[PDB]
Amino acid sequence: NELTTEAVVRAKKLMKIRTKFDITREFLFMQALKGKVIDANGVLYADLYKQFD
Amino acid sequence: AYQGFTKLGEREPLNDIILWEEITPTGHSRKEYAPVASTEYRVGEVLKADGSKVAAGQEAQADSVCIVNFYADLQLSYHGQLKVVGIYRDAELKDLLKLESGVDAAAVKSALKAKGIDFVPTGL
Amino acid sequence: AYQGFTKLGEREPLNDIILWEEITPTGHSRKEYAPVASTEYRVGEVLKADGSKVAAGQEAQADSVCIVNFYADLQLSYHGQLKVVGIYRDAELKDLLKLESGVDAAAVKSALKAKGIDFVPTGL
Amino acid sequence: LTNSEKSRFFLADLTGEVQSIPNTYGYISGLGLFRSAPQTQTTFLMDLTDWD
Amino acid sequence: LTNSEKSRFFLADLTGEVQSIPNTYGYISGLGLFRSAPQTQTTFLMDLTDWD
Repeated sequence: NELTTEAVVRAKKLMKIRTKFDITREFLFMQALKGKVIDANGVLYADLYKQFD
Repeated sequence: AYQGFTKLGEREPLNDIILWEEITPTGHSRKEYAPVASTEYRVGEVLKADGSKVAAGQEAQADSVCIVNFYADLQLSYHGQLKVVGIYRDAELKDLLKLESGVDAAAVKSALKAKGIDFVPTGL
Repeated sequence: AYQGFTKLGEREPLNDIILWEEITPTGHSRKEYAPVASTEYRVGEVLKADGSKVAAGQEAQADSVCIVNFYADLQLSYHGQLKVVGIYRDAELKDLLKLESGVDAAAVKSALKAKGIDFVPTGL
Repeated sequence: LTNSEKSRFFLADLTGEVQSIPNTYGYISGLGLFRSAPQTQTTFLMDLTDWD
Repeated sequence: LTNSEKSRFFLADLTGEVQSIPNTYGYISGLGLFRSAPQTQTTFLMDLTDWD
């Protein structure tokens, strides 16, 4: 018979946001290590091999 | 439509009708039944041999008086038990009984009287 | 139990789908319905003009999306209110839509988009 | 705060109970007319005498 | 002690709660290969000079 508090929901939402950004940063770093910076949707933002010839 | 009221429900009868019974290491006066599908049992309901309730015309087939509350959809008794039980041998019970529609109360009482169950008069 | 498993129920969805809406004092995007009989309402289902749900083929109606969990049998609601209310005008909501069966989502979203309702992509 | 109706994830308030007790009368017993006469046997006798 | 499953006048026990947190793989970000280069513009240029 305990009610939830607004602070708990706040903390959950911010923690989820930080986790999402962390995993996205990890994915982007791996993509940069591969050689081309491609978004998770598939959009190409940097082709290093053609930039540097 | 909220028609004015909300009735959450009425409490199911408690197992307190047993006044005296022949108690032994095992259940001398109580027997177990396999619950019938989609059948709800309450305390004080007369059961037949197969486990179903006594209907009109089947008063002579009365077997036992249910003493546990069973939930048909949950398939568990209110005590977290798997099977329904009832008093069928010699015992003394309160006169409060729950019979179905068109069931002769006197015929049920005589049928249970022969097996050994007596019904002390209860009053209010 | 006598099946080895008992489920007490999934929790009904909460009203977190609203991301942005007009905050006019009397309510701009909120429209008030009256329950259809024996009809269960949850937050996230698309409703037609006459309080009913959108079925297969009639995606063009798509008047609003429910934001309350109405319980049909006792005629009361998620927060104890006699009416069901949905978002029917310009607002931004998560695309956690509950659609019946056969009701494609592209046609429903296009009908809602013409009414000012935008769906933010959600992800899990 | 026990539980909501038809949901185990919301709470409602059990404000209280309304007891409804039956009414009993005690005027005659309160009058105190009868005198207690404890005895050991199941029956008793009295003598009725009248000069008249 | 909470309400029973199918009765509002009998009680049961709430033993506790179990959680299922999704698993995340942080390995590349742990290597610490990329260097932070904060910028005040929306784009940057570099000069490529080479000789043979």
